[PDB]
Amino acid sequence: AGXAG
Amino acid sequence: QSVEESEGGLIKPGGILTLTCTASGFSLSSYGFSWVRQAPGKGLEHIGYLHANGRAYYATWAKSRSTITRNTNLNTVTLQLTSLTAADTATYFCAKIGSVSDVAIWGPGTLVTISGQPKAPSVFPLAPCCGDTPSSTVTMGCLVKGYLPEPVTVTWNSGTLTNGVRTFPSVRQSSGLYSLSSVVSVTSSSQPVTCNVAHPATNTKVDKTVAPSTC
Amino acid sequence: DMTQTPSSTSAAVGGTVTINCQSSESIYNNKNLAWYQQKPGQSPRRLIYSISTLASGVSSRFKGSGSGTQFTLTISDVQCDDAATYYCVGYYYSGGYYYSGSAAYYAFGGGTEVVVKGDPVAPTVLIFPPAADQVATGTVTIVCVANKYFPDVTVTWEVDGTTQTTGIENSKTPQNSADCTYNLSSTLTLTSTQYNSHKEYTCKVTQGTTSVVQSFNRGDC
Repeated sequence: AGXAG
Repeated sequence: QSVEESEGGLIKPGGILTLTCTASGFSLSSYGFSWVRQAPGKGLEHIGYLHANGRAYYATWAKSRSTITRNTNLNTVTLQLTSLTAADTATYFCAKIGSVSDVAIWGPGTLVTISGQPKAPSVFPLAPCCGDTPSSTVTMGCLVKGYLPEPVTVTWNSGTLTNGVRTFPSVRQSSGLYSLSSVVSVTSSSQPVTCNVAHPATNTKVDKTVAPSTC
Repeated sequence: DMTQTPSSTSAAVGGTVTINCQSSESIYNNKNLAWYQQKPGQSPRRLIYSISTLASGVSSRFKGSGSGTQFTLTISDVQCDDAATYYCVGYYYSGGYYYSGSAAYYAFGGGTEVVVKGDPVAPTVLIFPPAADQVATGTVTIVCVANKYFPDVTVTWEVDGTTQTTGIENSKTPQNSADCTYNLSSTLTLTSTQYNSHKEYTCKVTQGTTSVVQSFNRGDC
C-alpha cells in the first residue's frame, strides 16, 4: 500500500 | 536479495534496446520496480515504473517508445526502448527506488552506448623522460587509447599492486572513441611494473610492462 | 517535477550543507520522498526515505525533513567522504479506481554536487613524453598529471613557448574520500608531423597564484 490505495 | 541488469554495449542509432533485470533471493513480482537511466555526466532520470499491481507507468518522454513487462515465471522485468539516438546513451538501472518502503534495491547498472563495431584499445607505456634527480618514488603509467564502448578495466601487476594507483575517468574524443590513463607510483627500488588492460566488449586483454626511457 | 537547489555547493570539513527540493505537486501520501547519494562509477546509495527515516547503515549526521512540496537534506559535520552528488526523488500516484483511471511516476531532482574543502595542498606535476611506438601511428599523445591537490587547478600547454588551444583533454578524479584532494590528467594530442616539428613541450598547472611547470625536449627522450 506504500505506492497505491 | 539482489538484482542484475543484462548486458548493454554498443548499439546502432535507430535500433532497439532490450535489457533484462534478473532477481535473486526474492520475487520481483511482489514489488514495484522502475527503470532509471543516467546519461554520461548527467543526472538520474526515471523511465517507467512497473507497479506491484502489474500496471506499467511511463515518463511522458518514454511512453511512446518504451515497454516494461514482467516475467513472473523467470523472475525478470524487461525494458524495451525503441528508436534509439545518441541521447539514449546512458547507464541503465533496474531499481526499487524505495521512496517510502524499508526495501530499496538497485542493480549495478549497465552502460548502453549509441554511436558500428566495437574497437579494442591500444595501450602505450608512460615513462618519465630520462633525466631524474634521484627521488624516493617513481611514477609510471599506461595510456589506454582508442576504444569503444566503455568500459575498460586496468590493473597493475595482475592486481598485486593496489596502492598508489590513479586511474583517470575516460574521455570521449571527437572521433567518438574513448581514452584514459592509469598511473602507479612505486618506491624507486621497484621491480618492473606491468599494466593489465581488459576490454570485455572486444574480448581482449593486453599486458604492457613499462620499461625505463633510454639513458 | 522536482527542482533541486543549489545545483553545486561546498563546505569546509566540519561544516554543514543544506540541499532543497521543491516538487510541483504534493508527493504521494505526503510521505514518499527519498534522498540518494551517488559517487562516480557507483550505484546510487539511499540515505533517507519517507522524508526523514534514515536508511540502514547511514550516519546520523544526514537529516531529512519537509512536507508537502518542500524538502531538505542537511549534512552535519561534513567529511571528505561526503563529497558526492545528491538527489531527491519523490513518488506520485493518483486515481486507482475504475472511473478515475490512474497515473504514477517518480521524479528525481536535478542533483547537487557537494565539494568538501579540506586542507589546501599544492600539486606535484609529472609529464610523460610519447612512447616511441606512438609516433609510428601518426598520432602522438602527451600526458601531464597533477597529483593530490586542493583546491582546483587550471592547466596550460606550451609548445616552444606558444600556448596551445586545441587538442587538449582534461580528466579529474573524484575527491579523495580521506583527504578531499583531486588528481588530474591533461593530455595534448598532436600528429606525428607536428610533434616532430617542435622541441620543447611544457605543461603548466596553476593553483591560484602558484604555477608548477614540467617540461621535456623531444630530442632527449
